[PDB]
Amino acid sequence: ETTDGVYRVMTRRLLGSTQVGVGVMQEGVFHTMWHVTKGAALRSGEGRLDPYWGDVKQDLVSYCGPWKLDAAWDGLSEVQLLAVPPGERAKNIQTLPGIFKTKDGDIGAVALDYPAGTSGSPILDKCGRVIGLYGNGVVIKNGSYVSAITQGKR
Amino acid sequence: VDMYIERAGDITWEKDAEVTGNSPRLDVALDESGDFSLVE
Ligand SMILES: N=C(N)N[C@@H]1CCCCNC(=O)[C@H](CCCCN)NC(=O)[C@H](Cc2c[nH]c3ccccc23)NC(=O)Cc2cccc(c2)CNC(=O)[C@@H](CC2CCCCC2)NC1=O
Repeated sequence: ETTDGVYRVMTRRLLGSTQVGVGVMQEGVFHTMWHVTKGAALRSGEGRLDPYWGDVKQDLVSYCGPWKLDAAWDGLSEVQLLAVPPGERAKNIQTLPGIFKTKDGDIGAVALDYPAGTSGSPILDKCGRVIGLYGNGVVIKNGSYVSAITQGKR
Repeated sequence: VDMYIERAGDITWEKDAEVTGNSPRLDVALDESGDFSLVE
């Protein structure tokens, strides 16, 4: 129920299901963006995953334990978005990150546009480590999107 | 509201992948609610 991998985050009512996000299972902890779940409990197979930690400002939340993803973008190399869009197979998209320049340091950022329910898709370095999650970003003048490479503290 | 997860794949790097997108350098601010904004 906690096997490592990338997962879709779904909701079901009285009809079909909707994909609201994506997350990463690593070391028995599920990692996703706060705006995907709002810290609601997650059903996994027969079991239940409970929120352990989160921070609305980082837009992150973990389940079952503390945040485990500590890999950092090197500021130099290309990365891969492992995009898991609603209703589509997981696909790797390679890109050279731009940068969000903030008063509190620079954050790598990827100029890739996907549906809202792709939120929480992991961003990878060349060794396959997750250097952050996709889906909290900005819209620029031409209407395209730039996502921060959002990474938590371990 | 049944919120649940389902596996979508293994987390691996894809050899010979599509390289795309630009690399913008943007001045941004982050508020306490987790929203980025562009600096004018
Ligand atoms: N708008 C474009 N081009 N792309 C977005 C990509 C969304 C990726 C996943 N992340 C989110 O859903 C977060 C949630 C909220 C997190 C909050 N802390 N959200 C966002 O970061 C932004 C934030 C934001 C809104 N305003 C701003 C102004 C300045 C700076 C930042 C922002 N929120 C939006 O982007 C909301 C929005 C605003 C305007 C229009 C649309 C959505 C409608 N677009 C879509 O329906 C899809 C369309 C793509 C589908 C795949 C093919 C390419 C197109 N794209 C999109 O929905």
